[PDB]
Amino acid sequence: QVNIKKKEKWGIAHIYSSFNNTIIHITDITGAETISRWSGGMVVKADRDEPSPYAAMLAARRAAE
RNA sequence: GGGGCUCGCUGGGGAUACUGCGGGCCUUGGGACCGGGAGAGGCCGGGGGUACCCCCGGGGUAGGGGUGAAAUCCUAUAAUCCCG
Repeated sequence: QVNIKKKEKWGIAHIYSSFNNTIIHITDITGAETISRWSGGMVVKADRDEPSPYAAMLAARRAAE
């Protein structure tokens, strides 16, 4: 780590929004580094719940840690 | 005895509105010109950006695709995704 002056980091979060699935994907402000990728069909077992809001909160909570 | 008759013909005289023809004359129609003017009219040359796809490098893992459910099919020499 080369000295940080601000002591705050920022991560732009791309949100790709389908009626077949939801994808949440937060990267660094450049976009050149992928911390974490989590979708709505690892959370669940079935295709119907692949989208919805409830996958699209839980997917966006695992990343967030 | 009187009339009409397909009734498609002819000769002579007469009228001159209309029509024909001939001549003359005029701008209401038409055409024509000049100047201002809008438009996804046509053609030609020039040039920019969107998004989709594709290909290459990096980053990043367990999926994705698809449906009412599914399967065939995409992806593990790495897909989707994100960055260049």
